[PDB]
Amino acid sequence: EGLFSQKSFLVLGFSNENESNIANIIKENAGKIMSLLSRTVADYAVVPLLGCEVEATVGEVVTNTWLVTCIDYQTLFDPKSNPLFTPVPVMTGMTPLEDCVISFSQCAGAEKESLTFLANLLGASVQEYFVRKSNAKKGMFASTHLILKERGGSKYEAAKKWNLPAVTIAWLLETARTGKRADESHFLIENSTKE
Repeated sequence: EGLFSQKSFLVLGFSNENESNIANIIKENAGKIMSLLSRTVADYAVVPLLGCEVEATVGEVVTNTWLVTCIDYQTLFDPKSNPLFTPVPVMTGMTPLEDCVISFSQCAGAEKESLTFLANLLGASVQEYFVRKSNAKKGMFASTHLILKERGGSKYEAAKKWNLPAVTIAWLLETARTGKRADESHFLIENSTKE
């Protein structure tokens, strides 16, 4: 049976185009689309990354990043498993990362897209490749920051070699929440490992 079999959804806060596209994807995966006026509580309200008005009781408010991620991995992720699966608080109008240049490691698909969005919204330049020296010919700028999930990998090793901060995604989310550049020393990847 479909991924969203026996699950029901509100779709809220999107343009007409996006509402219908999201509804179509849900239904293609055997999900049910409910009305704000429905008899029962929807399992999920699917909303934008930054949230929107949710006037009705629902099981969990979730983002289209969650929706798309579930479908990409054919897995029904717990919304609590990733902070981008639920609305992300962003202080509007603030650009604390305007002089920062970010590369991501270990992030893919919708998560990477959403992280890229957030980084750009805060004023940062996002680079596909992580380098310490700009390359005019290739249109690449040196990164000031690496954002990643785990110790390990090529960009990880390079950030250590080049003495560049390599931080957890929480650094970026805390910067978004406050509108102020968070203290990198509170979020270093080398200090993130637990259990």
